[PDB]
This record gives sequence, C-alpha cells and structure tokens, in this order.
Amino acid sequence: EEKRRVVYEPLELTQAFRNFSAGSTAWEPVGPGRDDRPDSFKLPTPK
Amino acid sequence: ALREIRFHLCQNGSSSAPLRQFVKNQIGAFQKANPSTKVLVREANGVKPIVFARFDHGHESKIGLDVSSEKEVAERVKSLIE
Amino acid sequence: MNSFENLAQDVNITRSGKTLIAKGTGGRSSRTGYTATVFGANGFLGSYLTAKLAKHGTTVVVPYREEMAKRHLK
Amino acid sequence: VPAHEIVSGAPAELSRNRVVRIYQQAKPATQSGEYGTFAWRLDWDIVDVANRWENDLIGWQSSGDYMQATQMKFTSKESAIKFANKQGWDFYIQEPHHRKFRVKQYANNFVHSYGKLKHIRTK
Amino acid sequence: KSIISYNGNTIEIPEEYTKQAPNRDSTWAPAQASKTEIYKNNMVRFEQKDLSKQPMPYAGIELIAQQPVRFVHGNTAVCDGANHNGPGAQGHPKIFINVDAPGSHACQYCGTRYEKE
Amino acid sequence: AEIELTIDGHKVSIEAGSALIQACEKAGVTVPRYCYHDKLAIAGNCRMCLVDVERAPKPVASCAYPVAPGMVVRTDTERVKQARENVMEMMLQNHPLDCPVCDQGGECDLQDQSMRYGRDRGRFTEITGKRSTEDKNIGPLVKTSMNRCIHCTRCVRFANDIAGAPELGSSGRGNDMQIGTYLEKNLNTELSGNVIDLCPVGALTNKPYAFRARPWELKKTESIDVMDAVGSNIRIDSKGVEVMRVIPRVHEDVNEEWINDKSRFACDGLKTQRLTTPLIRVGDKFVNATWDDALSTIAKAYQQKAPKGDEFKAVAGALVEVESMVALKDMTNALGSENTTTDTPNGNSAPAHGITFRSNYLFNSSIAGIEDADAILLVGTNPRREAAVMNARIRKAWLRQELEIASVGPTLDATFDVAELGNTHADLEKALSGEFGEVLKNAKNPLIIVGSGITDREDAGAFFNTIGKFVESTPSVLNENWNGYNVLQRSASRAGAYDIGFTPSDEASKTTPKMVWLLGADEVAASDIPADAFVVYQGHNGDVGAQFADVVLPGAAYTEKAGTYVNTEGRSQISRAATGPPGGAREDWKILRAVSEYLGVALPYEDAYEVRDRLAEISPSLVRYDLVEPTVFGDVAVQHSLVGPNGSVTPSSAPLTETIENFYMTDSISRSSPTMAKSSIAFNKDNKKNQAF
Amino acid sequence: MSQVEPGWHFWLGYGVDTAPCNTPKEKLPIRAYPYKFQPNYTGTPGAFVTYNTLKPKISAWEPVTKQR
Amino acid sequence: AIIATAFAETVKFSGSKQELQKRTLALYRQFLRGAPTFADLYEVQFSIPTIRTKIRQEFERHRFVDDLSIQNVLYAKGHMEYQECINFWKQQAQFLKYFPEEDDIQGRHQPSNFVDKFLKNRA
Amino acid sequence: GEHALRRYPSGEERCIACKLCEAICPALAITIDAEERIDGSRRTTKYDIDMTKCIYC
Ligand SMILES: NC(=O)C1=CN([C@@H]2O[C@H](COP(=O)(O)OP(=O)(O)OC[C@H]3O[C@@H](n4cnc5c(N)ncnc54)[C@H](OP(=O)(O)O)[C@@H]3O)[C@@H](O)[C@H]2O)C=CC1
Ligand code: SF4
Ligand code: SF4
Ligand code: SF4
Ligand code: FES
Ligand SMILES: [Zn+2]
Repeated sequence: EEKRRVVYEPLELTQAFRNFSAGSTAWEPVGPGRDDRPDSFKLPTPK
Repeated sequence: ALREIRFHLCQNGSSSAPLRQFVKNQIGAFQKANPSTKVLVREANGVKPIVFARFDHGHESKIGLDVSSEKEVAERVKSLIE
Repeated sequence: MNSFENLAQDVNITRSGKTLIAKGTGGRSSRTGYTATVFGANGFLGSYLTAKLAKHGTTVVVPYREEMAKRHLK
Repeated sequence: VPAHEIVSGAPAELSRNRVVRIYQQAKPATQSGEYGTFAWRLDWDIVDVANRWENDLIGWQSSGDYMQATQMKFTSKESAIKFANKQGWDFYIQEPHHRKFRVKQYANNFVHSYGKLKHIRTK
Repeated sequence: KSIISYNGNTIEIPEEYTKQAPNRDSTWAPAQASKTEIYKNNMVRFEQKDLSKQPMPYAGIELIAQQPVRFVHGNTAVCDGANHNGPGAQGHPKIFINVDAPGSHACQYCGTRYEKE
Repeated sequence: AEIELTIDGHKVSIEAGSALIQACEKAGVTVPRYCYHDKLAIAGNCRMCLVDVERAPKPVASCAYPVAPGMVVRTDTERVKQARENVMEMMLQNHPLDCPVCDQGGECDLQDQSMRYGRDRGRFTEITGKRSTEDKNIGPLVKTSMNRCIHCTRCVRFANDIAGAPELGSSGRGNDMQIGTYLEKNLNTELSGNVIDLCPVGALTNKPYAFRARPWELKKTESIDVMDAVGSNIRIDSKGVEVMRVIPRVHEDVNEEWINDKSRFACDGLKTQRLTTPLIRVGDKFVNATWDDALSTIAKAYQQKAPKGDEFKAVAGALVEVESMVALKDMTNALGSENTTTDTPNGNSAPAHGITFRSNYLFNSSIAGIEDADAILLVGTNPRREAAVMNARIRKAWLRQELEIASVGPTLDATFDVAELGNTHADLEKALSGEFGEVLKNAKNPLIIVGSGITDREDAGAFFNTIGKFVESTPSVLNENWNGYNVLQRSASRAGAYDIGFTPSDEASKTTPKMVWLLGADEVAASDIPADAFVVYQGHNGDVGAQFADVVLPGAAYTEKAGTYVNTEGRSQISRAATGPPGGAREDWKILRAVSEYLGVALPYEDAYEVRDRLAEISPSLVRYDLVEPTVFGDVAVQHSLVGPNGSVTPSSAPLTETIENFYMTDSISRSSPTMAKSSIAFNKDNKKNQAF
Repeated sequence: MSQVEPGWHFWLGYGVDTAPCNTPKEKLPIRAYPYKFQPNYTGTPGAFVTYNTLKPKISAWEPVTKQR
Repeated sequence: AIIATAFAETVKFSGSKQELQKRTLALYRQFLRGAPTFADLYEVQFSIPTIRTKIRQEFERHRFVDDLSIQNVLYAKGHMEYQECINFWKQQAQFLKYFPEEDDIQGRHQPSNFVDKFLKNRA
Repeated sequence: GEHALRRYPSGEERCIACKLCEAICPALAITIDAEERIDGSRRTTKYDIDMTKCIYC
C-alpha cells in the first residue's frame, strides 16, 4: 500500500513445508528384475 | 612469558624433533624458571612447530619453531619471552 | 531475509510489564509481539500507519464506523 | 572449479553465509534394513532466527529459511564435493562410521567353563 | 470468570465458557490448552463475538467412562466396534484383549472396557 | 585365516568360522532377519534367514550356520522365497492388528519384511481368533504391549549378556511363552532404554515418547550426547521447534551402538524450566528485561565493583561447549583475571594431575583399549554411574576373555566381578605393593582407571603420587606401545576445559571475587559465592545458579548449537544444531562477544570461522574431529605432573565416597526432567521392585 | 440453504429415497450427547473463532531467587 | 513458420573473448540508449541518469569474470533481459525489482556492528 | 464436501491419532498433534485442516 504496487520479498511461510520423504523404506523394495535380451544379442560363452 | 606458554608440535614430524627434544628435556627447567606461568604442550599431526605466549590483558605473541637444534629452540623461546 | 527495521532489539518490555518476544525474520509471517489500536485508521494518514504496522506483524486493532471503507486495510 | 554460483540465479547469501553438510545417513537404531545409508546427502545447517517459530493464530510452525526442507542426493562423496564447489557452498564432510567386523559363532553359546561361570546364559 | 491479562487488565468470561467441555471442567491432556489460556492469549479476536455460538463438542473421555464394563468368560475378549445395522466394514480393526489381570481392560481403539467373569 | 565361498554367484572371502549371514552381509546380499543382531549372541529362533546350501538338503539358518571353504549358497531360489512366505505367514497369524495405534508403525521391520518377502494377504480367518497376552509393568521407562511380541529374545539376550540385568526372561512354554519377569519387577538398569531400539516390534516402547510422533515427520540430526564424558554419538529426532527423542548411532570406538538412560530420557528436560528472556534481580525477585538492559547492568556493575586482576572469577559447568569456554577465558584474561575455574569441588584450585600434557587427565588407552584389557584397577570410580556404556564395554571384555578387576573405594554394585581392596589411600598403597600390583606387573594390557572424583579431593596429589610412582616403574603399564594410565572424567566439558587450560592461577585461588560469571555452573553452593559478589548466570535451564544470580542470560542448549566437545579419550567431536534456541535465548559465544564489547575488551572474533581459528590457535587437536592421536610425551608427563609436584601432599584418613549420589539427576537438564525424577523414585534400591530376593 | 437440517439436506438432493421421519430406528445414529442444529453464522457475531488447542511447546522457568 | 520477435538474437557462443567483448559493449550501448524508453514505459519516479547508473552497476558486477563459457552465458542472459525490458513485456512491478535503493527508508534500525546484530538475533 | 470428525455410538472419539490422513494428504492440509490421554488412550490434542489448502480429494 505504501508503494501502491506488487512487491517481491524474501520467502516466509506461515506453515513451513513438511518433507515426509524421511519415511522412505529401509529395505530394498524390488530387486534386480530379469533380463529380456534376445539370445542373438548376448555374447556367447566359450564352450 | 608472564602468564601462559603454549607449545604446538607434531608427534611424528621431523620438523618438530628439536621442539620434542626441548620439551622432553628442558620442560622442567622452563617450568621452574617461570613458576607462575601456565605451560601447555599440545600435539597434532599436520601442524608446524610454534610457540605462543600470553603476557597480560590478553596480549599474545607467537614464533615458529622450525629450527635445527634444542639450543636454538631455547634461543627462540627466550627471545619471545623478552 | 527480511528484517525488523522498526525494532531495536528482539526482546522488549512494555511500560506496563508485558514481555514481547519477536518471532521470525520480520516479513509477513513474522510477529513483533506488539498490539496497537489506531483510531481513524481508515483515513488518509491512518492507512499508511496501518500498512507500516501490519507489515512487520504487530497486531493492529482498527475501530471503524462504515464497513466498506476499511476493507483495503485487511 | 567453475563458479556456477554466478550463473544459477540463486541468492548470494547462499554462497556467502550458509554452510552445508555432506554425509551418509547412519544405520537407524530401530531397524535392521540399511537401504537408506549408501547415498551421500547434502543439506543445509539451520539459521537461528529464521528456522522455526509458532504461529499465533492456529499454532503452525512458520519458517524463514527457504532451504529448510531441501536435501540433495549424490552417488559419491566426490560428486557431492564437486557439486558443492561448483555452487560456491561452504561445506563440512562428516565421515561415516561402520560396524567393526567380528567373528560370531552359535557354538560359542555352549563353550565349557573350567572355573566359576561368569554368567548364566539363558536362551 | 475474571482472567488477568498480560496487560494487567481484566477479561471477564462467563463461567460456562471457561469449562473445557460442557460435560467436563478441566483438561484431559498435558499439552491441551485450557479455555482460560485460550482467552488470555486470543482475546483480541474474541471481542464483539458471541461465545454461545462457538463449537463446544462434548468431551469423549467422560462419555466413554459412562459405559458399563462388559464381562467375559475366558481369558480373551474380542472387540471390533462393528455397526450391526449397516452394511460394509464400519468398526475398527478387530483386536483381542487379555483380561487375566485384575480389573477392567480397555479396547485400544474404542475405549470399551472388558473384564473376566 | 580367511576362507572363500560363493553366494548368489559372487565370490566372497571371510574369516574362518564366521556365520553365513556375516558372509552374506560382506558380499552385499540382503537376507531378512528378526532374532539376529550384530551385538547379541546368535539365537536362530525366528527362522526368517533361511538359505539353500548345496551340501545341506533342507534350508539352513544363515545366522547360525558356520561358513566352510567352497560353500555354494543361493539366497534367491524358489524354495527360499516359499520359505520366507511360510515363516511370515506363521509370524503374522497371532500378531495383533495394532499398526494404527502402535508406536513402531512406519519404522517396523515386521511391516517392512512383510511387504518385501511375505504374502500380500493372509489366510488366517479362524473364528476362535488370536492369542492375547497380559501386559507387564517393568518401570516408568519401557511401556509394554506384549500382544506384539514375536519372541525374538533380543531383549532377554541384551538384558542378560550386555547390561547384566538377569531379571528379564521367558516364562511358560509353547504358545503361552511370555517375555517378562514372572512377577512384578522393574527392568532395573541404566542401559534399559536400549531394549526399545532392539525390539523389532512395538512390544517395548518409549513411555514418555508414546503417541507423539510418527517417524516420517521427524527431522534427524547426527550430534553428540553431553550427559556424561563418553561423548556418545546420537541421532536427535525433532519436529518443528521441539525435540522428540534421542536414539543411538553407531560409533564402534565410543559407545558402539548404545546409550544410557539419562542420555535417552533427559531430553524432556529441554522443554521445561527453560530460560527465555534476560532476568535482573530487583529486591528478592527477578524481573524480565531486554538484552540491552541486562548487558548494560552487567557493565555498570563492573564499573562500580571495579574488580582488579583476579576479582573477576569465571566458572564453567558440566555441559558447556569449547567455543563458549574459550570466549569466556579470553574475555576474562582481557579483564586482567586468571581466575578461570571449574564448577567441581576444590575447582577453585588447580587439579593435582596437572594440565601440561593431555595424557595426564585423559583415558590414554582409548575407550577401545578396554577390549584388550587383561587386568584393571579402578581407583575411586564407579563406572556404572560415571560412564555407563564404558561399563558395558568392560563387562563384554570380562565375559569373553580372562580378566582380573579390582577396585579401591566405595563398594560398587558391578556387572562384573570386582576385587575390593579397601576404601583408603593406605589400601591403595598396600594393593600396589601387593598381589594386585603383581597382577598388573605381569599383564600384557593393564590399565589403571582413576576417577574424576579423586581429583576433586584435597589429598588428590597423594593418590596421583602413588599411582605415578607405580606407573613410572612398571613397564607393562607405560611403554611405547601401551599407556595403561587412565583418568575417567564424568562431565562432557572437563577434557576440553583442561585442553584450553581453563584452570586457575595459584594466586587467583587466594582472592575473594567481587564479580562471578557462571557458565552453565549449577554445582555451585551458597558458600562458593561471596555475599557482596555480583553474579551473572549464563545457561539454558533454571536450576541452582540462576537462583543465585543478579543477572540471568538465556543461552542455547546442546541440541540448539553446533558445538565442540572433547570426551574422556581426548576425542574432539562436533555436534549439529537440531532446532534453534527458544524465545530470546542466544548462542553462548555470541553472548560473551557482546558482553565483552559492553566491557571495553571486545573480543577479536565475531563469526564462526574466526572462532574455529582461535580454537586452532589454542590447541590444534580441537579442530581435528573424530581423531585420537597418542602422545609422544607419555614418560615425561607422568614424572613431570604426577610424581614431581605431589610429594608434599599428605594423605587423609577419610575414606573415598561415591562421586555421584543419584545417577538420574546430575546436571541442570536432568534435574529439569520429569522423567528423570519419576525414574529416580522408581529405581531406588530400597524399593522391592528393584530387589530380586 | 444452511438452515436445512442434516438428513433433510441429503433427501432434498435426491440422496436417499426415504425421508428422515420415515427412516426406521435401526438406521438412526445413537447419541450420548444432546443434538443441536446450528446454521452458518458467517458475517455475524457467532462466526467461528479459530485457535490453537495446544499450549506452547516450550515452557519457561518461573524465576525464583535464593539467598547466598 | 515460427519467426523471431523484436530484438531477438540467435544464441551464439563466441569462440573468443575479444569477439565477445565487442558484442558485450554493443549490448551496453543498447541498454544506455533504451534508458529513456524504459523511463517512459515503466512510469518510474527516478531520473534517466539513475537508470543509466543502475545499468553501469549491473555491467560492472561481472567485470572480472574469466571463463569464456560463463561470460557467454552472462551475455546471453543480459540480452534476454534487454529484450524483455525494451518490448514492454515486463510490467512495472518486475522492472522495479532492479531498483531496491530507490524505495524509501525501511526503518530506523539497520544493524552494522556486532552488538546491534546480536540485539536483533542476527549476529 | 466439508470435513468432519466422527464418534463411536458411546460418544468416544474414533480418531486414535495414527496420522495416516496427515501422511497421505496431497495438499499437506492436515496438521496433527497427539499424546497419551489422562485415561491412557491414544488421542489427538490437535487436529487442524486448512480448508483453503485442501483439494477435497
Ligand atoms: N491532512 C492534513 O494535512 C492534516 C491532518 N491533521 C490531523 O491528522 C489526523 C488524520 O489526518 P487525515 O488522515 O488527513 O484525516 P481523515 O479525514 O482522512 O481521517 C480522519 C479519521 O478520523 C475519523 N473521524 C472523524 N470524525 C470522526 C468521528 N466523530 N468519529 C469517529 N471517527 C471520526 C475518520 O473516520 P470516518 O472515515 O468514519 O469518518 C477518519 O478515519 C486528524 O486528526 C487531522 O486533524 C492535522 C495536521 C495536517
Ligand atoms: S509391531 Fe509393526 S506390524 Fe505390529 S502393529 Fe506395530 S507397526 Fe504394525
Ligand atoms: S519383547 Fe520385543 S525384543 Fe523382546 S522377545 Fe518380544 S519381540 Fe523380541
Ligand atoms: S489420525 Fe487421521 S487417519 Fe488416523 S485415526 Fe485420526 S482421522 Fe483417522
Ligand atoms: S535371524 Fe536367523 S533364525 Fe532368526
Ligand atoms: Zn473396540
């Protein structure tokens, strides 16, 4: 109101953002998977 | 000094060998020579030999003890005490 | 960061013995701890005074006569 | 070390008066899973005035520190140090602690005692 | 009734609005702010306001304290808080309460008290 | 020597005789487990850790199966997946549907391993329902919900083997097997709270913490405990402005993964009795005041009082950080005073072991040194109260190897056999000239542990003389590979205080101060302050000194600043601020900087980098964090500081007494804690709940 | 519209076929407290005044002097 | 097709610092010449010399940057800002972000020494 | 539509402060505080919804 204009100021939040990613799992969830490569695109094994 | 002396020296460093000898041999002589001063010996790996003295109202002075002999170590010490 | 340009210090004692602790850096979400009443706040000078007070988060009590005339102060 | 500070557009105070910590998460004492302990976290030390205060209307926790919830993840301590230098951030490295290995044998629960038992193992 | 403010002035509040709930005078949790403290700290926003219109829910702790103990033959009572009139799953997760120790034992979810007999 | 085997195709090399789960962990293969734990005896009762071994026909328990050369192990077979599902099915069938009300929820290994390895849905719909269990009262610290217990026996193994508290056990048999004490007995041990961490489920929980938070909403900060001088590494879990709980983190050379009950539960003392605004005495009452008012009042009292030289006395308490002590000393010296004292009895005079070499007041054998011990002499020291986790360390060493332990001083309730040699200095003279002296002469890793409480005696030099002579003789006790001389500090600030030389001059102990500055100093008495003295108290809690003060300044607590602390080992450790200080409180070194500017003597550092510099100026080891380095001056120190100056000291006839009367309340935070007061009444010796017979 | 009592509000929006007065006893809520209906009081002295139901998280020391 | 707008310059990273110096001085000339157009578009209280002074201060800030890539980015962004200002794409509110000093005194207490900063918990 | 907190037929609150609503809330509109009630129950001491943050999902 003093300046009669939209002004920019350093950010201040009435409620700070709460980041809940601290609760991510302590155990590896999925594992390695499986490979779907065709046999014509795998290096051969000797004998 | 009048009130405080601090010896910083390495434990394994070669540049600190004269300082190590000085402490090891003449620390008791120094303590008796200056009975009211408070003397501290502190060691750490990367640090260069140095001595601090604290005279009065917080005034301090320091000199580096990268030297050759114990004699010269005590020379630098006595110079700084003056 | 914002500042409390109006305050000399962070802890304040009123003459009436209330202890006021300023919270935050001084912006819109900060509070000085003071409470003020501004009679005639909807007028020419009062609106500027109310803007300056509310900017740093001192609580402003505005007595008014006509409702529509004070809305901008909010 | 390129001074990317001056091209990012971040506030100057970030590379002037803020300190970051680079570390690995400690193994939690409550769980046996270690899945969160391998990444290198980078996060900001708190600022006293701006960290958190109680809102006088409803009681929410306000903040003036825009970095308070930000945490970067790096695949190595060296990647994290490189990034911090490239942003002009003053940092501290907290070296991780690991469990010292020892040999454990179930049979040790039943070793014959030649003198007085020091304690009764119970199972 | 009369609450002394930080200003040193007096706030008058009718006795009935100082009660934490209509069915209970005092707080039921250490962290819970009392009505007196609420008025002392928020009186500015209560001026020219009608207290009788404000929400005044009944305190559940007295209500659950009014429910009679259920007596059970064995060592274990089972509770689920189910609604036998409606369809679907309307209670709480079904749990089992040990009643071997003397006295009554409360359901963790709904507060219903069971006892061996 | 190391042998070699294969796990999931990978090649792993491990020491012979190690358990298969250890090799799996080394080779980076994850194996689910409940009853196994790295610090407890192997149990093998949960059956979650089954793997296939080609020689074995049926799956084996990984945690209890010794590795052998050429072993081939598969953790990923269809049989192993099936077994994991079967075991989880059996584990969940009587487990209570409690997750919404259970404190373990969100940090629960049962939940997580159900998700990772179990069925997605259960098959158990029996109309007779589940087993239920009585709840059990074992004191005010550990709340029990025993429906949740999965019978892993971690709590029992910890309570028996590690803490030495055999009251805990398992009663009955089969389905009705119950963890407990079989009758109403407290789980009475200073290490008890650790079982809350060890319980994989919500069966044993933190009672003061109950229901207040979920793990996903907590900021986690790695920091340092200051309840004793061990410097246990901790994680502080906070939300917004308040600290919710304190948990151990692993430091194998300090606390290994344990903390004591004070470190765990005195945190609630940080949200009550706090100092939030400056106070000024006016008559018999304090009045709130601005910082400018209070600092000006200190300055005016200094001008009026006009202390010359050592009439400005500075006292440092048990909890203060090194930066604050350094700033206070620098300002005090710039005032012309050498009267920088410690807060302990006879701390007006200098300590009798000296300050010249660090090895004269430290645990020269590292904490880890206790693992190598073959004989230990305890001199005026009850480790179970002074350093609880180190007491556990001694017990572990005693249990696993032959080791002889004797003590001179008060009879101590110990978790290991001790030989009592008497409570007097004459008894010490007899012992070091007798059979235990010979034991020490003959041993490979001896150590003599001297308590910080002997230093506080008037006759302290006598003791330090006796020990010193003995040490200067016996090569096994002090040689170039092993220093067996040890001083065990009890307060987190003492080692750093001696490090910076926060010690009075000889002439300073004569003078009667006109101005006293207490820095977290709450051991002070009425007698220690002159009536005419102007007293400034700087702290975070209102306990004792604040009551004695003329001006009270609110300072930050240890959870609110990034401070340096030196533990008994001489290890310099750095903490991290979890929250900011409450109200109008301030970081303490900044308080001292401001007040020195009000006094004319404005200190030369106003920034954190400059303070760390100044610290490096005072002692280079204060900035070398988490490092322990031996002294090259071990022989010089003993002669120059212990045997040299202490000849004239005459020994008293007074017996050695217990250093700390109550373990549970020792400093301002613990004495501000409702949990510590409750526990002090609950765990008293004269209470039958704490009496096995 | 806020003067319409709950239940009737659902019926008026074709939520339920049967009106509240016609609903059998088994499908009514049991209350252990007295039921009171109150409409929207916004723009009125009876408008809801929100507040923090917690006392502050940090409690200050009550200052007490002692004599030396 | 999709054609460029008024005062658009295709992005070209100069291979040499001298060839960038030419472009940079040309951009400075463009800013100085547009100053009166700026004062008309954005209805500013202050004078044309104040605008030109501000422009000089902006260009001064990067007077000692050495790495060619960083100078290239600083130039390309400075040209973006010129295009934004000269086309009236900015409103007054964002344009006046550049002139914080032109606003009046924010209050009686802007601390400079340690004690004043410490009394406001900003030490 | 507008949110409400329900009771059991006895009059006891149903909410036991598990905080699952607070965790799932896509708008972070819920703020919860809890501790042990003087009768031992797990119950909320604070349950707030910012209706101007809520997305009514
Ligand atoms: N502007 C000038 O040059 C000068 C002004 N002053 C004084 O400054 C003060 C405010 O200045 P200014 O902003 O310009 O004046 P305004 O007329 O703009 O505002 C005056 C305020 O006083 C209120 N007011 C007037 N009469 C009454 C009344 N019976 N009851 C309640 N409120 C009333 C008005 O409320 P409402 O809107 O409801 O009518 C209004 O809010 C005045 O006291 C004025 O005498 C003196 C020196 C210079
Ligand atoms: S112990 Fe784990 S699985 Fe069991 S109720 Fe608690 S959170 Fe749920
Ligand atoms: S109480 Fe916990 S630690 Fe003890 S046996 Fe049961 S599940 Fe294991
Ligand atoms: S906290 Fe939320 S999800 Fe949990 S019981 Fe209460 S209302 Fe339901
Ligand atoms: S961890 Fe191996 S059987 Fe329990
Ligand atoms: Zn129920």
